[PDB]
This record gives sequence, C-alpha cells and structure tokens, in this order.
Amino acid sequence: GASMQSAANITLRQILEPNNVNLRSKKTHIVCTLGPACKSVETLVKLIDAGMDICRFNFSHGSHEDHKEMFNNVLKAQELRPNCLLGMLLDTKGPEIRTGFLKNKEVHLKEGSKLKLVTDYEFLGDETCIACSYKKLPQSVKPGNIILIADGSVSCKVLETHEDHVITEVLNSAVIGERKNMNLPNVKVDLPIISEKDKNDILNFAIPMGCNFIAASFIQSADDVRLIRNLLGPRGRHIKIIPKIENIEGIIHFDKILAESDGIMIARGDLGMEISPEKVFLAQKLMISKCNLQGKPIITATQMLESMTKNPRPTRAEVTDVANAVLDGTDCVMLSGETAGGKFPVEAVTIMSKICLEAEACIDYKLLYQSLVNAIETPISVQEAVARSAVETAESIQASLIIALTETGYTARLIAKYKPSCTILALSASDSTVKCLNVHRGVTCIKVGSFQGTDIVIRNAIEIAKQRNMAKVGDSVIAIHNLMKVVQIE
Amino acid sequence: GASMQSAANITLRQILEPNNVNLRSKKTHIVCTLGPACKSVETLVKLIDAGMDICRFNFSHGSHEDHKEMFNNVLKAQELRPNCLLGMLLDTKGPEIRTGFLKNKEVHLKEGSKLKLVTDYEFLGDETCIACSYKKLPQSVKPGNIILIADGSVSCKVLETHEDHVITEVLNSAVIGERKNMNLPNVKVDLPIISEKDKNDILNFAIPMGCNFIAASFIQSADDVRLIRNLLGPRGRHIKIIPKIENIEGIIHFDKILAESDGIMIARGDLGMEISPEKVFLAQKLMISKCNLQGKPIITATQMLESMTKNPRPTRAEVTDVANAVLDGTDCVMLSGETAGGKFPVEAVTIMSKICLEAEACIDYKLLYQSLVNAIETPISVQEAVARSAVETAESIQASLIIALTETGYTARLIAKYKPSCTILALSASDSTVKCLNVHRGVTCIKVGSFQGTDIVIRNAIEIAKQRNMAKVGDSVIAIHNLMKVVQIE
Amino acid sequence: GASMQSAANITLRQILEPNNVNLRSKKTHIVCTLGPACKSVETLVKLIDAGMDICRFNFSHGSHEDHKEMFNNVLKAQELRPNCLLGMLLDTKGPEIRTGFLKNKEVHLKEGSKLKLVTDYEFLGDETCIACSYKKLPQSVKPGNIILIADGSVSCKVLETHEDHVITEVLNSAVIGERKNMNLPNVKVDLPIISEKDKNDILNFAIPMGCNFIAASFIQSADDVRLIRNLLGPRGRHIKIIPKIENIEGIIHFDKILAESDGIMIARGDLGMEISPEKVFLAQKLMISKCNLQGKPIITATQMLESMTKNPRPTRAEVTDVANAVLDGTDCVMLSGETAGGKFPVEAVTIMSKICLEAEACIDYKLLYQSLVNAIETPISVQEAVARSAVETAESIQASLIIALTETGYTARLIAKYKPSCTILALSASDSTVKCLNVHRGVTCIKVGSFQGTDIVIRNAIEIAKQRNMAKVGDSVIAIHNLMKVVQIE
Amino acid sequence: GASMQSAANITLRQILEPNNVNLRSKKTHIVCTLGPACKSVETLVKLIDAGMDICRFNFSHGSHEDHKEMFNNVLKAQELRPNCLLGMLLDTKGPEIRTGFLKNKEVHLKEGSKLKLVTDYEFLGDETCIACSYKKLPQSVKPGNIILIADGSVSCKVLETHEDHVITEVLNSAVIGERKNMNLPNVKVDLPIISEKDKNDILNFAIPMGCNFIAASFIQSADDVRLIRNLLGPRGRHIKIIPKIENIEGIIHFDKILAESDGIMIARGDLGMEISPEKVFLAQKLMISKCNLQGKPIITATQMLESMTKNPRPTRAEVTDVANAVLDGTDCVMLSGETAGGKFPVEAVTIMSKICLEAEACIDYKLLYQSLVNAIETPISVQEAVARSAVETAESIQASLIIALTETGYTARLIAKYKPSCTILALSASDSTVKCLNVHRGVTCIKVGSFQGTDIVIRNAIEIAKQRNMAKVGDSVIAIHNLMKVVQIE
Ligand SMILES: Nc1ncnc2c1ncn2[C@@H]1O[C@H](COP(=O)(O)OP(=O)(O)OP(=O)(O)O)[C@@H](O)[C@H]1O
Ligand SMILES: Nc1ncnc2c1ncn2[C@@H]1O[C@H](COP(=O)(O)OP(=O)(O)OP(=O)(O)O)[C@@H](O)[C@H]1O
Ligand SMILES: O=C([O-])C(=O)[O-]
Ligand SMILES: O=C([O-])C(=O)[O-]
Ligand SMILES: O=C([O-])C(=O)[O-]
Ligand SMILES: O=C([O-])C(=O)[O-]
Ligand SMILES: [K+]
Ligand SMILES: [Mg+2]
Repeated sequence: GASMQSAANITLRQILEPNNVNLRSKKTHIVCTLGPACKSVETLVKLIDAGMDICRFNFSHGSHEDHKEMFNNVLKAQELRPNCLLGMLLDTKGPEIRTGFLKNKEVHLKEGSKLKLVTDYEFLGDETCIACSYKKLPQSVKPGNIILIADGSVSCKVLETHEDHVITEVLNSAVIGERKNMNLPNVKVDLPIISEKDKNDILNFAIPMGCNFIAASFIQSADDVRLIRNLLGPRGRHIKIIPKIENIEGIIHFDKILAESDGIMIARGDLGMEISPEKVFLAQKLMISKCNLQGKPIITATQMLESMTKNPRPTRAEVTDVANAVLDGTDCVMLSGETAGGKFPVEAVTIMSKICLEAEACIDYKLLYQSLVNAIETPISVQEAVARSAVETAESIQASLIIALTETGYTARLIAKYKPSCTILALSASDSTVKCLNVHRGVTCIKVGSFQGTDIVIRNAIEIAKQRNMAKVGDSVIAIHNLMKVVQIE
Repeated sequence: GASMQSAANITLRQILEPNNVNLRSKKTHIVCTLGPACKSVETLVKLIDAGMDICRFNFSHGSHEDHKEMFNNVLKAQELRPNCLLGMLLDTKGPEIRTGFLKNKEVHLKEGSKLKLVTDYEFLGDETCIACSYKKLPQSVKPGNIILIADGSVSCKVLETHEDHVITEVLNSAVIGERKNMNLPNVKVDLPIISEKDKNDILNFAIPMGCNFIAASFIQSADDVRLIRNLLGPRGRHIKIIPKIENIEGIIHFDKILAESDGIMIARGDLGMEISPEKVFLAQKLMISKCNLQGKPIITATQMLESMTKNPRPTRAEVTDVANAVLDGTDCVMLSGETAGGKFPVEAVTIMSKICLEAEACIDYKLLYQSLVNAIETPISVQEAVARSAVETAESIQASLIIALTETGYTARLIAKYKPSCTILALSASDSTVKCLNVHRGVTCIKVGSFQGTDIVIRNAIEIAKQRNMAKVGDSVIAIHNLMKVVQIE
Repeated sequence: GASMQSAANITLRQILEPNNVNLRSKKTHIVCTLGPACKSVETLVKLIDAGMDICRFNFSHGSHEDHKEMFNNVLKAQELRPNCLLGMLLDTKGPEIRTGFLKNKEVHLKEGSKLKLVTDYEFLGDETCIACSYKKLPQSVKPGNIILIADGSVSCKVLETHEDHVITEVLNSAVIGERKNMNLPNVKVDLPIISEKDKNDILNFAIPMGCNFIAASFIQSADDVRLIRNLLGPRGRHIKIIPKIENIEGIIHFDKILAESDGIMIARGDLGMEISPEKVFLAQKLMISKCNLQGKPIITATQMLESMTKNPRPTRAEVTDVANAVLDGTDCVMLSGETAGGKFPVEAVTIMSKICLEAEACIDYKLLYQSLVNAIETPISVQEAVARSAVETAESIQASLIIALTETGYTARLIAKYKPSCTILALSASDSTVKCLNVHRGVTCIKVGSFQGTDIVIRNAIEIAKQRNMAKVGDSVIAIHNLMKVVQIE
Repeated sequence: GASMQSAANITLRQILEPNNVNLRSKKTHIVCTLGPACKSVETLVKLIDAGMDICRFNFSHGSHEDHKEMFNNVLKAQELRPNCLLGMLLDTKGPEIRTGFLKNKEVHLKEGSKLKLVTDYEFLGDETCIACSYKKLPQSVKPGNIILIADGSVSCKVLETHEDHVITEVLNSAVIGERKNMNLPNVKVDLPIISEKDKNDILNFAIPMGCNFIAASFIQSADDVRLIRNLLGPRGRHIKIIPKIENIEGIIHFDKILAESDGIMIARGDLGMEISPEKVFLAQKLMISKCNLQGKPIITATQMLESMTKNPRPTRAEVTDVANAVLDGTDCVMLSGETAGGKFPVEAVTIMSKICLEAEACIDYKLLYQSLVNAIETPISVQEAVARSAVETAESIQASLIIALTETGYTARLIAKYKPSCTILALSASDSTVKCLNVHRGVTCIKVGSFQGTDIVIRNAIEIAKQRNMAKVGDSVIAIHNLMKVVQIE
C-alpha cells in the first residue's frame, strides 16, 4: 500500500507560449536503448544534443562484439560533447523466453494464420514457423492458451500441442524481428535468475568495459540482488544494481528488493504480459511512490513513445504517459525500440525532453517539498538535514543551483530526494560517481581534480555554470559540503 | 490558471487480485464512435455489455443513409438491452480540411516517396496523388512546411507548390483510408463554424432522429455556441451542446465557451495537430479541472487506445492515458477508430471499462469531496447544499446508492458534481433527461412510467436496483427530493 | 493524551463596534451556584436576563430546607420568564474535608498569626481556632506541611501536631466564611465516594425535587459513576450524572470515567489544591478535547471571575480565562462564589455572557467542523450522519436555526457535537429532556405537547422563533427527524 | 484582521509528573516591575533565580533617586549572577490622569461611600477626598459617569460636578495607595504624548543610566514613535522604543505604530479601562498574531497574577492567562504590582516561570514553523532564508542550540521570528545588543570580545554552553554567521 502524485499549476501562457529552453537543462533523465538505428557516432552526438543521459545495452540482443563497438562509439561521441558524462547500463538476458532468428530478419504475421512454434533454437524461421528459446514449451502450454509475443504486440492462440512443437493461430497482424520476448500463461518458468550467459555478460563485459549499472531482468527477491552483488565481487564494487520489476514475485517482494537495490526499473513490457494490462498503472504509481519516499532512483520503462518506431510524432496517450510518469515522480523515463531499431530515434529523444520540460514546469515545488518532509520520519541524519536545508533555502531565495561537493555522490543523492526546483551540480573527482549520479532526477555532474581546493572547485563550477547558461550574474547558488552557504554569482 | 489530480490509494491487493465486478458498474462513461466495424446489432449488443454509454455519429464520415441504418440498429440493440439507455451524439463536420476519396478506399503511403495533393475533391486518389477539400491549399502552404494527416500519424514535407496542386515528401510509412483530417501549418482557415452542410445534419438528422448531444467541431467562441442554440430552436430545446476544443481559439476563449456550453469535448487529435504535441497534456489537465469546478461534464477524446485498431490489447502508454484521464476528473472517455474502423472494437471497450474500474477504485473519495468543497464558494443554493450533503452522508455511512428524483436532471447533475463513491440513480419520466445524464460521471437512469407517490417511486427503484445487483438487502440508500433521507433496503 | 484549540478570526470592528445582541442568544451556557446573594425571585429573574441556564445547588453548604426554598424560588422566577427552562444541578458533599462554623460568620485571618485547628466539628470558631471535619487530621499531617483552604486562597503551615488538634501559621491574610474546603498534603482521605449523607441528598432531594443532574464530587473511577447510577435507580433514570474531576485519580481514570458519565465538570478549585496550580491548565485543555471528541458536554468551573465577589468588574486574567474556555471548546462556564455569596452576582453573569458572545464571534465554524469530522472515524451511524449533514447544510446556506424534534434528546446531542454556527432548537414533549439538554453548547429547548404532529410542531417552533427574534422571514431553517429538510420562513 | 493560536500536545505524563527543571531554561521572558517589595539586592538575586529577564522602572511612581538606587541595586545583584544579563526598561508617565498623594499613603475606599475628587494635586488625601492630575476633570464628567481607578479595581459613579471638585459614589470596597491610574468616560484627554517630565526622564535617566528600552505610555501614532526616536538622538540610538497600546487610537493605528517600533507592550490595565473588558482578549490575540507575523517582540502585561499581591499562590484564571499568552505567541509576560508592592514577589516570578515552562512543553514546533512559513510570502532575503533553515535543521536533527554570531542582534531576531524548540544562543561584542535581545522569546546572550575570530568565539560559546548545561557532549548545534554550519559537541 501507498498514496500519490505531485500538484500541478497550468496557465494559458504555458499552453500557448513556446518553451525555448535547452533540452539538456531538464530534470528527468533519459535512458536510451542502443542498437542499429543509433550505432553511428554521428547519431550518438545527436542523441546527446536531444537529451540522452544513460545508455542501455540490451544483452538479450546483438553480440558482445557489436555491443563493444556501440560502447566505443559512445566514448567517441563523449569526446565531441565534453560537457556530457553518460552512464552505461548493461541490461541482462535473465530467465527470458524468446522467439528465434528469421530468414529475412522480419516476418509479417497475419491475423487468422497458423504459426508453428518449434524448440529448435538454431532454426531460421518465417511467418509460417518460428522457434522458441524454451525447450519445455510443448509440455508447458495447453490448447486455448494465449502466448504473448513482443510486449504483447502479438497474441497467439494454442491450437494443438505436440512432442517438439506447438501449432498456434495468430490473433492479430504484426511485423516482428528476431529474438522477441514471449510470455507463456500461468507457466512456472524453470530458469535460473543468473545463467552462465548472464555470468559471462557481467564478468566479461560489464566489469571490463566499465558499466555503471546492471539492470537485472526478472528479479524476484532481495536474495537475487545479493547474488549479483556477490557475482560482481571486489572489481564491480562501484557497479549499481537496478533490479527490473517484470513479474508477480517482483511486485510481492518489492519493499525488500528496493531495500537491497541501488534503484529500480519498472519493466512494464514483460510486466504487462504477466499481469492484466489495466493492473500495470497501479504497479507503476505504487513503485514510484515507494522509491520517492526511500530516496531511491526509479526508471519508468517500455512503450512510452511506441508509435515513434514508425512515426516522427507520438500519439496523444504517449505524450500523457511521459508527462504523468514525470508528475508521478519518476527520476528517469526510457526509450527502447524507439531508439534501438526505430525510424526516428532523435525525434523520439527530442519530444521526450520537451514533454519532461513541460511537466516539470508545472510541478508545485513548494508543495512537493512539504509532502516529502511530512512523509519522512524525523530525527534524520545531519547530512540529510543539511541536504534538505539546501532545497528549502534554494526555493525560498529562487537560487539557480545547488552545488554539492561529493566523492561518493551521497550528498547529491540526499539533495535529489527532496526534488529541488533548480539543478543540482554534483562535483566529484571519481569517474564512477559522476556517471552513477545520472540515474537521479535533476543531478548534473562535473568531474573535478582529485585533490583540489573547495573554493576553487566551486568557482570553476560557477564558471562552467555561466558557460552552460545554467546561472547568470546576480543569481544565488547554494554550496554544500557539515555546512551550507549562499554565494552570489559575479 | 488551475491546480489538480485526485489522490490514489494503491494496495498489493488491487494489483494482484482479479476485479470480477460488472463492466456497466463503472462511474466513468464511454463514448463509442460507430462505423463499419460495429454496424451490426450483434456487435452493438456486445459493446453495450462491454460498457458503452453514449453513441457517437461522425458526420465527417459515412452518409445520412449509413447513419440512419446505424441509428436504427442501436434502437434495435436497446430493445435487447432494456436496462441500458444510450445517449446519441451527432459530431459535426465543422470548418474541416480533409483528404479526398481513394480508388481502392485505402492507400499504403511509404516513407521517402512523393505525394501530389490536388484541389479537385472528385479525384479518386492512390499512393501518389490525393485530393484536398481546401481549394486554397497551394496558396496556403510553402516549401518546407509539414502537412499533418490523420491526427498527425502521417507527416508530409512540402517540396514544391504549384497553382492547382502541391508536391510533398511522405516523411513516414502509413496506411490511410478516405477523408482523413488535415492540419495546414500556421494557416488561418477561411471557413464558417456552422456551414449549410452542418445545418442540414442538425436540422434533418439530429432533431428528427432524437440526438441528445451536438458535439460541435472547432468551436472558437461563446457566440458560436449561442449560434447553435438559436439554430436548434424550440424543436431541439432538450438537445445538449458539447463544444469540441481543438484549436488555439477554443483554448483562449475556454472559460466563456464553458459558460455557454452543456459540457466539453477535449478533441486531442486536431488540437495535437494545431499546438505542439507536448502541450496537449497541459490543455487536458486544465480543462478537466475547470469543468470539474463548474460541474460541467467533460469527454477526453482521441488516441486513448489507438494501437487497438490492429491489436486485441493496448500499449502501456494507452492504459495510463485512460487511467490518468479518470484520476484527472474526466466524466467520459472516448473511442474513435478503435470502435468505428478497428479490428477489435469489443475488446477495446472492455479494457477501457476495466481501466476505469481500476482507476476509480484508487480515488480517496473523502479527500476528493473535501477538495471540491474547498474550491467552491459558500453560500451556494439550498439545492446544491442538499446534493452536497447526500454525497457526504453517502460516504459517512457507506451507502450503496444516491436516488435522485428529477424531471430535468438538475438534481442528478448537482450530486454528480460532488463525485460520490457510490452510483447516482437518476429517476425521471423524461426520455431526453434519461439519455442526457449519460454524460455525467456515475449517473445511471431509470425511466419512470408515472409521477405517483414519492415512496412508491423510491421502492420500485430499489427493487430494480436489487435485480440489477447495484444494491443488496441491508444496505443504506440516500433519497434526495428540498430534502434528503436515508433508507434501509428490505 | 490529545491536541487542540479552535480557529479565531479577529477584525478591528469586533474590538471597536459594540455587541448590542440579547445575552440569552449565546451558545455557551452558564451554570450559576445559588446562595444567599441570589435567593430572591427578583434577583433570579435578573440572573435569567443576564444569561443563567443551569442552577447549582451545593449540598456542602446550606441545608435541605434552604435548598428547597431556593429551588421553589427558581420555579417562581421561571413563571415570569416562560421562554427560559433551567436545568437543576445537585452538587454532592462527597469525601470532603471542611472548615467549621464560626461565632461571627466570618474570620479575618492575618499573615503570621497562629491558627489552632480542632476536630470538634460542633465548635463555633474564630481567628485563633477553627474546627476541621476530618477527625484523623492531627495524625494525617506533620510539621512543615501546607494545609490549603478555600481553593488555596488561604495557606497554613503546620507548626505542631497533638492528639486532638494542630497548631498552624497563617501564611497570608484572607477573610473566610464557614465550611470552606480544605486540602491536606499527601493524605489519601479515608472517606467514601458516596456517604449516607450523599445518599440522602440524592434520594431525598434530587429525586423528589426533580433535579436534572448530579455533579458528583471527587469521582475516582467508572465504578463510582455506576454506584451513583444504581443508587438513582428506576426513579432517577432521567437524572444525568456529571462526575467532577478534582483529584489525581479522576485524571488518571478520565477516559473510563468519561465513558460512563453524561458529561464532565472540571472542578478546578480542589484539583488546583491537589495538583500544582501550573498543571491545571493542561488538565483543562485535555479534558475539553476528549469531551469534544466524544460529544460529551463539559463544564469549566471555579475562580473564572473570582475578583467579582468584591468588584463590579473582573481582572484582565479573568476575561481571558472565560474567553479561552469557550475557544477551548467548553459547553458551559460556571460561577460559584460570584453568584452564591458575592456582592455583584448580576454583573458577574452579565459580563460572562458578554465574553462568551465575543469569543463565539471569533470562531471559524467551517474550520471547526472540518477538524471534528477529521478526528471522528468513519463509518458513523445513519443518525450521527444526518446530524453531521444538518450542521454542514446550515453553514453552507447560512441557516438561522437547526430544528431537531427529539424525545430523549439524542438527536440534539448529535448535532451539538458538530458545533453549528447557528442555534439548535430542540422540540420535546419530555420535561426532563427540555431541561437536561441545557448542558449542551448551543441548544435551546421548547416543550411541545405529546399528541402534536411533526408539521404542527415545526410550524409552532418557527412561530416561536420569529417571536423570540431567533429567525426572521426569508431565512432558511434545517429540520431533522432519518431525514433532513430545508424550510423557508414565510 | 488576523487568524491564530499555537497547537498544544498534552499527555497525562505532563500533568502528573513533576517538572523540577531550572526556571531560567524557559523561552518566554519575564518583565518585572521593580518597587519597594523588591528593593534589596538579596530579593533581586532571588528574582533572577526565579526567572526575571527585564527590569521595569515605572516613572509614574517613586523618585528619580529611588529609581537610581534601585538601578544600582540591580547592577549589584547582576554581580552575584554573572551568567544573567538583564534588560533595563523605562516606563514613561505619558498623557496620564492619576489619583493624588495621601496623608496615610494608603486608604480603604468602602462601597456606597461618598468620595470627593479635587483638582489641586498638592493635596494629601484620605478616604473622603482624593486629588486628580487633570484640572479639566469637572469640565469633563457628568452625573452618572463611571470614573475608573487602578485598572478599574475601583468604580466611581458621579453624583454631582462643581468647579474645583466632583462628588462620586465608591461603587465597591478597595484599599488603594498613591498615584493610581484614572480613566474618564468618553473624554478626549488634552495632554501631550511626551511631556517635559517625560523628556527629562528619557534624557537624564534612560540615556545616562543606560536603559535598553522605553515603554512609552499611551502611543497613538507612528508620529509619536518618530518623535521619541528624534529625542533619543544618536546618543540613545541603541535604545528600543516599545510603544504601549492602551487606547482606541493605538488599536486603530497599530499597524503603522508596529511598523515604526522595536516591539509592542499590550498595556491591558489602561486598555481594559478605555474599551469594554470583554473586548481586551480580542485586542491581545490580534496584536500577538500581527507581531509574530512581523517577527517584532510583544510583551503581555497587567493583572496576570494580580491575586498574588496578597496570596503565595494564584487563582485558576491567572494560571490560564499566563499559559494562554505563551500559547498565543507572546515573547514576554509582565509583573506589575505582584513584584513592585506585593507580599509575595519571588513566588509570583517562580509560578510565572513554572507556567511558561509548562505551556512551552505542549507547543508543536514542527507545526508552528510550518504555519509561520505559510503565513510569510516568498521570495525572502538570503539572511531570512538561512535563519529559517537554521530553525528547520535544528528541529530535524534535535539540535541543542542555534549559535548566532551577531553585532546588532539582526541574525538572532531573524531566527527568533521562526520560534525554534531549542535555545538561540546570541553572541555579540556589543553590550546594548546583549541586553536588548532579552525581549525576544527563547534568546540567551553571551557577551564576547570584539577582536576575536568567529571560530574562537564559537568554541568559547560551546565551552560556556557546556558549563551552563545548555549543550553537552554528543549534541549537534547550529552555528549561523551567509552560512549555516552543524557542529558536534566533543
Ligand atoms: N461513420 C463512419 N463510417 C466510416 N468510417 C468511419 C466512420 N466514423 C469513423 N470512421 C473511420 O474511423 C476513423 C476515426 O474516426 P473519427 O470519428 O475519430 O474521425 P476523424 O477522421 O479522426 O475526425 P475527427 O477529428 O472529427 O474525429 C476515421 O478516419 C474513419 O476512417
Ligand atoms: N447554598 C449556599 N449557602 C451559603 N453559602 C453558599 C452556598 N453555596 C455556596 N456558598 C458560598 O459560596 C462559596 C463558593 O461556593 P462553592 O459552591 O464553590 O463551594 P465550595 O466551598 O468552593 O465547594 P466546592 O469545592 O464544592 O465548590 C462557598 O464556600 C460559600 O461561602
Ligand atoms: O525489460 C524491459 O524493459 C521490459 O520488459 O519492459
Ligand atoms: O475531432 C476529434 O475528436 C479530434 O480532433 O480529436
Ligand atoms: O467543586 C468545585 O467546583 C471545585 O472544587 O472547583
Ligand atoms: O501601563 C500599563 O502597563 C497598563 O495600563 O496595563
Ligand atoms: K507609566
Ligand atoms: Mg497603563
């Protein structure tokens, strides 16, 4: 249980006058799933200009080599955009059930047609016959059952179950590519949380490549989170674990999963295949509420701008979904197929930033802070109080920035919890910190020198803030490191 | 200048437990647009069972012939569903700009290909050449301009402009049928709000057929409402006027439009094409808030479950759009192409009812009553105070129903304003009242045969309520008629 | 414990413009202790005119015959004021320690002088030697102890202890009469809750004379209240038990005492002698809150306008004490020595009415209603719901009266709990009801005939209301009997 | 116009358990009027221990030499108590009307006795004839007029008026001394705001002796305040002007008077004689509410514990008066005759401190700060923001103190406005600041060295706070000087 959503203030002015502010000045961060549509350095720079903050590498697709290439192109895109430090997110395979490979890379499934599902996962399929990664499929499904494919974009009714295959009837026309996700109704999937393939993805890519986050697919318990932490060991001590909530067990054990985790991802695609589509908005709102209360970052994911895979504009529902995720209190929003395989990756990232800018602009921050402080039980730590004091002071004097000097990012995470109206400028001499803080709403990072003076580091930040149009002369800034001070910009 | 959104109480119970209640028990009413996909009595009966409350007739499509056949098949579906009293809504053409007629009724437009937009509206087009209703189109657009087609699901870049035609580039692949809506960028449309074609539809369909509402397209002022009211005359005195807000002028003059109107339609499709898409959510939240304060009913429309024109289940953004429209304070939600030309009309309506039930079970109704009461100024009339108290009493004792005895529907309209947790049972002898109240959230009507004893009317209504499983023996009911009484079911 | 005090609104015009209103129009009711100072029918009539609602007969003073003569003078006063129905309250002796009788009816005790305390209670004393009613006095005190007399107005330090007597030092100058109350420090009084004399006062005066309330001195448990209820028996079934909280045991067991009681008296005199004076204001604010939350009436008693026993004007502290008792939420305020023995009984009652009216005019009834409704947990009974709804409907339409037709008084008590801005006119055929309801803030009673109908009764009530200037033509009145109706005075 | 009162939290524990805490640890400060009852150094030392914070010298009484010997005795007492820095308050005569001098210095006026009131102020009166300071007296009052004496403790009905005297009837029995204040009914007193006697008192006592405050009698306008400021000149620039509101003119112009002043004194004695006594509680609450809003200090004065001039313990009304002034939001409470001429001055100050501590113990500081912040419009100055944050932080971490380094007292006043739960420890090099901040609730000063750094002054303060047990090992303290730092006591 929980109670929700931030108070809005909408004027005619907001609806009619254009919001010409920079797309990178927004508070909500964007997770972009990388793939063929945005592989080039040139597209990665365009995505940075449009508002990309975190890069998602889905290990359910591609290969280590193709992911290694995309990763290095991101590093080259960062050399072209020095004021942008991107977080690197590895999204695991986990205990997934997938469709197979295809002869012509795309099949055009038609409503009313029969589709045979085979267990030979090496088989290159076509619209008449496709493979399933799950060898127990014939024994697991029964005639009448609805197999869901690609976030439920395809529904198949089981007609007959055999020894090695299943005959289905396609219930709707859809075009799908390779290795689409699947859901088998009321089937207890006999698959480990961490497979040998997951182990090779984490140890042989995540740790050597320098990923900041592990988005663990299908987490069911706090024990699963500890298992990954242990797998990561001493070398991966700075890699954050973001469990993905996408099954009933993740919902039931949410509170404990959240306690062990470094943040959460609401994996609505697979979740909306497991539970009734109408139940997902409840699960979304509940999980955001809880995360906001614990000060843990949350990523709202999947089918946010779905139509944008084919159209340069989103539907009406898609706009409200992004806006309402922001007003619910999400730290991040996410783009999946819209960036990885769609026709308009840049225009998808662009309008998402515009929707975030609009939604953030009508939030009632004075009220938002009051509602947080009322929910959080006091006494609180000295660090939390000073962090909170910074947010209230910033709001009272209409300060442009909160500058936090932090090695671990702890101070910045504490300020972020109180959702200030202004940007948080986290200043750190750690490379993991400056990229890990990207998952927290409204936190912008500057990488500083390891043993540099408090006041010189603050002036260099003010100088970069002036250089980035974040603050002008005459403005006030809050500086925090246990103390808080108000500096007038000059 | 508004402030909004109701408080949600979400438990694990709500997420995980199946809701097995009747689809017609929901408070949010559904407007279905009728068309070829639901032309049969069998299908029209399935939509009634699924939760349809108001039938929409888009006079921009079909013919007077096709619409008469449709109207009469609804009357036939009602004979089979006597506990359901549907409202009939005529949606005007208005000062619209449309794509013309097609050779094979449907075309597959492809990304990067050229499209010739001609001004001869008799030209049966193909994927290379399509007619445009606004003869002034070549002199109205300029090279580089983005023409929007079918709620902006098709974007066209003007390459060159000629005397009688325009040459564009199809910026995305899309399949479109006949008479798709068009938006011309920054063009002041020289067309009347009420045309001769519109007058013929109102005077020779709406009045003879007995339409309960006029959804007036592209309303820009209160004088346009006054105009339709005077047009309707005495013969159409019980017909409600529902201005559609779908342009900048409709937004600017919203307050004056609202004051003259009988309710509002948020026509997001054409509005989303007129203003930047990211600004539609702002418009929607502001208008719902303003209507909620005035006690005027509001219909949230377009692209609510768009993906369901092809798939038997919606996207994650579609589910939240509906849920959020309900939590915003909308009275009705609408289906356009999802029921008119879609492949899954019955499943579209069904999931829409399920999302409404799920969102309504969230609302903290005691907090919602308090916020309405705080935002309204005391003193109010004796009539409003008694309606207000019926809602408060109903909530305090957890009453099953609020039974309103009303000729006009005014009492039911007042109770509905205070949004109670239980159903408002509106008892009227008037056929127009009974069918008009369908636009107010949570109002269910019984048509009474006479105006006998005040206690016989109430007793017979409880007997009907019990049979319909709305009320059970031992429940309390509130009866309002100026007084309020609490009655025990026996 | 609890949390408290109602919202005040002070304008300059309230401070400067005179309050010309009738003194009996106030909501807060006055309890006047009757004695030699107000024995005459002539004075009792002026006391009615100055705002007296309940008469207190202190059985610690006088005699049965003297109390009977006064009671019959109250009945003659009421014949001259037929619009005034006084409640009769018997205050029991209880387990009290009293000073004796005096040779000259008064003693002028001088600071520094020695005072001998004797145990022969038949001895008429003087300035040098006064009797004490507690035989165990010399064995109950030790040298250095401070004996408090007359609400702590006299302090005596024990110098020496002997078999049959005690020698003390008068610590302050004071003039005192006979049978003043006493407090012995750290003494658990070896006296019963109800003595044979208390039994005789109850059964031989309260039941035969027809008293409406028993204010029981020194109640320590719910067992004491049940003892009294059983002592009253069938003949005393309509007599209300108002326990007096005047010792630690009464505070410790307050919640259980309150549950059995029909109301509470904050007997601040003795309580102020038993506990530290600074602690009494805490006890008072807590008790009023607990009573207000239960809908049980409370009387704030003792030393409210003390200085007015000698002066025609009160002190600044005395005015704030009365005003603050009203804002705290007391139902009644009491005058003890101010009316029973003082030099200005009429001017004491006059100013008390005037402070009450001034403070009642500060109250924000909308905020007061909201607070109570928030504090009381739902579901509430249908009866309590319609009572609550009559309060809200009256405030919403600015109604002049709440007309409640009740036999037992139950309905009027339910309305009185939600503290309306307007008077509650209770109509009852029961003579006990009509006199008992006086202890409730804002309730005015009219005795109706047993065989009169609802319409006849509501019409005569409205007629009396016009005659009494309680309501005028054009005003709205709420009538409740389970239903609520709004009536226009014509 | 205003709305008010601080929310209480009372438990049985606070009522039954003894609070044996140091009387100088309270937040509310005490203003003591010095007179013959407390002339000795030994008594002044006991008054300091009992909780005296400001010394009032009423120049309406005694001689210039009497006040000087008194001031010197205060200076001597302060040498025995060095951890206590008292404020010196001069109370002017103003445009006052007084009773004359007596040949027995104290007379006993009896009820129903005739009294002559002469205009020759050189006459030594008895109970049959007393002098008046207003020569215009028999040309200002008519038969039936009630002349008031000594805060209205004596009422005098005019029997007849002549040329040099009047004949009145003593309406009550009272013993009075020399120079008692007087109020003439509906008479416009033709006297100056500051007389030549007031001029000599301000210029030849307040400036040379070093008074910190001037409580100016009967201030009517902002022009009167500006006049005193002009008189005080640059020599007395550090002297605070505390206007006394004791007339209709002072209430009508309170806002402009408050704007010009350094604080306010609610002079209830004369005020209660000018307006109806039942209206004084309205004035008190409105004025406190307003002063609290502007963060200006307010003193609640007269008859707070009046009965204590004769008794070692107070009335019930007196306890609620002090307690309720604290809960209303008063900075100081004052003692007049209780300390200047009474029989029990030490016990009066003791009980006053005990009531303060009790009232302060039930204040909800988190709710108080919330209400203050909501009542003050944003943006505010950086100085007010930081000060506000010191309060919020202190409450969040349960800090022991707020240490404010301030030269003028500006910082400490800004903190005092937000009423923290912990003591404000103001540190200043200035002697006037240290003795002026006493008028602000919860402020304690330590006088520091002028040429010492911030960090040496803070660690010295901590060691003094430790010695006084105002802070201890393990505590958090907030240090403010524009910044806020949280210091751990080690
Ligand atoms: N009566 C009808 N007959 C045939 N097709 C219809 C009918 N009504 C709607 N449609 C089809 O469904 C689609 C969506 O319906 P809808 O009523 O929303 O029309 P529209 O083109 O979007 O215009 P508008 O902006 O007025 O709603 C139409 O474009 C059309 O293809
Ligand atoms: N009926 C009476 N006859 C004579 N004197 C009375 C009477 N009632 C009260 N008094 C006088 O008024 C004073 C105050 O009255 P009060 O009723 O408060 O009694 P009390 O002595 O204070 O005892 P308690 O604690 O019951 O109030 C008494 O002490 C007595 O002097
Ligand atoms: O993995 C995801 O993001 C999902 O399933 O939605
Ligand atoms: O007309 C409509 O309904 C629209 O444009 O959304
Ligand atoms: O009996 C009383 O009223 C008292 O003691 O205060
Ligand atoms: O002067 C005063 O203090 C008064 O009148 O109260
Ligand atoms: K004076
Ligand atoms: Mg005075």
